[PDB]
Amino acid sequence: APATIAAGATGELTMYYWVPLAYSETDLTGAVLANVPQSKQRLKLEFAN
Amino acid sequence: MALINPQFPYAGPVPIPGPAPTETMPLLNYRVEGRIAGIQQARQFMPFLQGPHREVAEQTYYAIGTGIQMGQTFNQPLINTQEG
Repeated sequence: APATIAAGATGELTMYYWVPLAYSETDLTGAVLANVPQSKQRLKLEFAN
Repeated sequence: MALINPQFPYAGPVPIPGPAPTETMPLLNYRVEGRIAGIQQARQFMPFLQGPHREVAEQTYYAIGTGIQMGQTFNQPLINTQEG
């Protein structure tokens, strides 16, 4: 992200989020089984206005 | 358990003026019949519950199912032609 956007300039942000379901790559606690024909599974994302 | 003085003995009690003998005799106080008054209600809107409570909370569960289990496209191994 730029530290200062001047008067009449454009800045470009980039950000990564890891949304955890399982606790780690070895401890599979919190993981979900999704190998199904259909599911009530969604991911709601609110963004900055 | 006093010791008798032989030089100065004394006799028994003599009569003295008295306290008007009926005024030391009481009346026997005469109780009338009584009643716990009113018609009593059968129940009371109590400020505390009358049953037991629990010290700790225990986690409860309910069973759920998974879904229709599908097949898969496996990555399949190579043929053991004496390299493996």
